[PDB]
Formats: sequence, structure tokens, C-alpha cells
Amino acid sequence: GHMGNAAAAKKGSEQESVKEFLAKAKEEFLKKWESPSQNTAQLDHFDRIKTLGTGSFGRVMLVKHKETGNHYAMKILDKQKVVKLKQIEHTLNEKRILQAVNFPFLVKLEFSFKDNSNLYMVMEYVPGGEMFSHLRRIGRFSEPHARFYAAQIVLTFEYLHSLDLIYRDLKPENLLIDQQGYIQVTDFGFAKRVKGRTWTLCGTPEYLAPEIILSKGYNKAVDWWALGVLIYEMAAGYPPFFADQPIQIYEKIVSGKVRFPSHFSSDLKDLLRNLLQVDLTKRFGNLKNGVNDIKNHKWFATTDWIAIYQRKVEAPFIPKFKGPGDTSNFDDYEEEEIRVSINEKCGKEFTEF
Amino acid sequence: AGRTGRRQAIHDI
Ligand SMILES: O=S(=O)(c1cccc2cnccc12)N1CCCNCC1
Repeated sequence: GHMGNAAAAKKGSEQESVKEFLAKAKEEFLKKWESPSQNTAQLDHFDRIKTLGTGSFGRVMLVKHKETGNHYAMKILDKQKVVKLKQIEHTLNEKRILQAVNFPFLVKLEFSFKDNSNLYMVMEYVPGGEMFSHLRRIGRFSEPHARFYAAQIVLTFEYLHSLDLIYRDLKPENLLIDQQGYIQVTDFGFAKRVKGRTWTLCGTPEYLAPEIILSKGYNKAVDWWALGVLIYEMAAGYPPFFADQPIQIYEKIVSGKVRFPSHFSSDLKDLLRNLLQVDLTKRFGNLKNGVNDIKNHKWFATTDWIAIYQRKVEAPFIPKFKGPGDTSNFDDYEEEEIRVSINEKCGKEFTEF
Repeated sequence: AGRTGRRQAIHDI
């Protein structure tokens, strides 16, 4: 076979230990999922510094906690915009999931609260910037560099999917680089606890699996498709289904045809053809062997999965950090003062937040 | 040709 006796037994034991880890992680998650935290701070506890990124419902700002002086990233959502965009359920998903998960590559939620106008989620500040910026600046990542990041996403999805959580918005814009060069996944706005199928048409066009575009009930395998898109974009510098307008992007995705740069290794192309697989009976991550089809693929042969989890692998890139609260690794955005009404808006819709 | 700037999520169709 491919593995000798020693290698086979080591791999088997490793895979059993994964099951043991995930069973304990589920027990811990369920305790927090059934008894969530709420109202752990208030707005006047923080000084607002600078906008770090924007979204449809608001922005994320660097804030400084007045009492402790610690810096945080505060996501601000305008309740009125959330209701109009039918994102009430999604925003409740985001907060509930973030408060209950625990993994080295998932951003940590520290506080959450609401006022008359807005919802607030206060997270650890990750100063190294978005992967997106670094990728666009350099052009592309070499295969070992891309593989280091991809391995962290594989482990993060193995964790999330074991908890019946689908992520649904993988892309470089949502992956921050920490002070050690490791990934922090942010933006749980589309994450959802799903036992089997779900039906919402949501995500980012370039990263959507064909079954989403085709209005099928879909499952966690959409995240494994998106991993294929991410790995391709990291290694090529552009995604595999690339067009100016969403309708044109969707047409390319459902055709299934993928072309690869001549510099892609054959191992990489083989992995990507198995992730970017339109037939769900053949897509890696959706088969009997589960995540192991990905983790044991030749492209990951040099990956020490435990060492990645333990953050003991030397990172390919360490962001420059000029001190606590430095924002040099983030782009600039138009600033807008946070307005808080004298009247409570959308109170009944956000009671559980 | 395609989109090189930051890409916003979509909530429907
Ligand atoms: O970088 S963020 O501002 C950001 C979000 C969440 C937590 C963060 C923690 N540290 C820095 C930046 C953070 N961000 C928001 C814009 C939409 N794309 C995701 C990135």
C-alpha cells in the first residue's frame, strides 16, 4: 500500500485522537450554546479610534477600553439596516456562535451589547491585517505559503463542521493575520448551526458553490468548495471563476470548468479538482472518508497537523507590529460618527441579542 | 477580467 505498517498505525491513531478531541470540543460548545452570555459591556466603556473595515450593516472599529487600556475590534450593526436586509436571524446566529466556539484560529468575542440604534460585538484586535491586502500586494503566495494558511482553514472547518456549524463566507477578506503569522477567521455573519440541509441564498459570488447558485438545499460541503476557491486564489492571485459581474461569475461556477496556471503543481491541481467538484458524490470533504480525504492528500503530505494546531510551525510571514493599537496593516475607510437615537428601534426583533 | 477589490457578501440571488 501507500503507507508502511508504522506510518499506517501512526495515521490511524492520529485520526482516532481527532475524534476524541472533537467529542470533548462538542461537549464544551454545547454548554456555552445552551447558556449564552449577553450584555457584558456598554458603549461608553470604549474610546473609538479608527475604522478597520466595513460591511453592509456597519463597520468594525478599533476601540480602546477605557478602564484597562486594552485594544479591541468593535463590530457595529445598525438595527434598522439588519431588519430591512432580512439579516435578523443571521445576526443572532453570528453572536450566538461566536460566544460559544473556541479554537486557535477563530477570533475571540470578548463582549456584546446593544443600544437604541445598534448591535455591538467586541472582539480581540488582530493587528496584522487581512490576508486580502497582503495577497493583493504580493500578487500570489507560493505553494508552501498557501499551504500553511490552507491547513489552518482545514482544521477550523473540521472543528466547525463537527459542531454542525457551516461557515458560508470563506474569502481572504475574512481572514486576519495575527502577530505570529497565523490566521484568525472573522465575520460569522453567515455561520449557521445546520444538522443537514439549509436553503438561504447567501455568500460571496466568487466563493459560492454551484448548489447554492442553483437554489438547491445544500450542506456543509459548500465550505469545502469555498476552500478550493481560496486555495486557488492564494496560489494564483485571482480566483478560479473570475468576471466583472455576479451573473457572469455564476455562469462560470455552474459550468464547472476550471483552468489552472501553468505554475500550479500537479498535486495542487489534483486537490483543487477534487474540491471544486460540482458532483457532490465526488467532492472531497463530502465522502465516506470525510475530512481525511483532504488531510491525507499528497499536497498536504508535508503538513504536520498537530504542529499547525499547536502553532509551532514557523510562519511564512510575520506582520510588522509597531505597538499596541497600531493600524498600519489596515486600509483607510471613510469615518462616520456613531449615532445613537433617543428612541429604541427594532426592539422586539433583537430581544435575544 | 474580474473583480480585484474587496468583495461584498450577498444576502439573496
Ligand atoms: O478586519 S476587520 O475590520 C475585523 C473584523 C473582526 C475582527 C477584527 C479583529 N481585529 C482586527 C480587525 C477585525 N473586518 C471587517 C470588515 C469585513 N471583512 C472582515 C474584516
